[PDB]
Amino acid sequence: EFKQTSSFLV
Amino acid sequence: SMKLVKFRKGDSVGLRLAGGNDVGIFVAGVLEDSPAAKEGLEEGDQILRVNNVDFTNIIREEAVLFLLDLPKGEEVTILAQKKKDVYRRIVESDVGDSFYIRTHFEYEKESPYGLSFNKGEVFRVVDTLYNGKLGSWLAIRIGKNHKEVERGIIPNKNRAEQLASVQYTKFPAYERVVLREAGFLRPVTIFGPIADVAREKLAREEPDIYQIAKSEPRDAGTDQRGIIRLHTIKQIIDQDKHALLDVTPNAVDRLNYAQWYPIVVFLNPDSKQGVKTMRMRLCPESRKSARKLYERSHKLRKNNHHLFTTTINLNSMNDGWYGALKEAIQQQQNQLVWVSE
Repeated sequence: EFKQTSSFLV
Repeated sequence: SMKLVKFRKGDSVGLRLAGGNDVGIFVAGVLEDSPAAKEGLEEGDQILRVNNVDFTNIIREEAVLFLLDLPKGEEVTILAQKKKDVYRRIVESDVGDSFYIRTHFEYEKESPYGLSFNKGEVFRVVDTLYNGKLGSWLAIRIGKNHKEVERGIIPNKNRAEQLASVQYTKFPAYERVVLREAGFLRPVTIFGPIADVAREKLAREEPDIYQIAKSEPRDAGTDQRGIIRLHTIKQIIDQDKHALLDVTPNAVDRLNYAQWYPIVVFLNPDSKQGVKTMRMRLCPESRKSARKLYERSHKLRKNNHHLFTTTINLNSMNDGWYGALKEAIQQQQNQLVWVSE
């Protein structure tokens, strides 16, 4: 549980 | 070895961000073909600086909004560095953001993975882009003994300041805090049905350490019972003595805001009868009703417990509370205090 995950494309 | 890249922005800069303020903002991925991909940038690179702005201690949400806010058609310069040794270990562990906040509003969890809170609770924020989107912060509750008791999602500051506006303090919804040692003698507020006896007692018996702060005149049409000025308090602090304050809960909050963080002791009553028994023993003259005094402290605990720094349970049969108050005060004095950053 609770992985960080990349931001959307900026 | 550093890289310094220079390119124009078109629609987006073309980067996915990982990490945060505790480790660095890292490039989690590059969109293909893009001018950023053209100029060398790749996965595993730490973004050190963008344009004129330092990215080495920026929270992830802030970095994302900054790159979003950059005008298209205009020139972007980026200092970066390949640090695969560290980006790889940003994947094994959650690690990204780390800083502390204080809540200045009540929130009820919108999900079982959420965290609820009252005013005055402190949190270590570990992720400013939960699930890679904006909306929530991942955070850890901090309470007794400064320990990490619970982990879960909360609103980001933007939604928080907005959720908090539906209560119209000088305080923001989330304030950045950090642990400091009081480099001065903290003012002391005492609540409960024995507070007035306690203030007089402390000042009378221990005048070398403690001093009562004088009340300003009474405002017309109130209750016939006055505020205290920051100047009156400051002048007592000015001579290594604890200022004893007979003030309202809001005055305590204004005092918290002006970074004077008073030691706030609630003397918790035994019962209605126990209050009378203590009254009879300590102030048999006083005309104050034991009934009202007991209801006042419960009403005050009901609505302002977040302002309490410590609590002492009153035992009517003895005056052990006094010795316990002396020690509680000195204890609180040597404590670390969560202070505005």
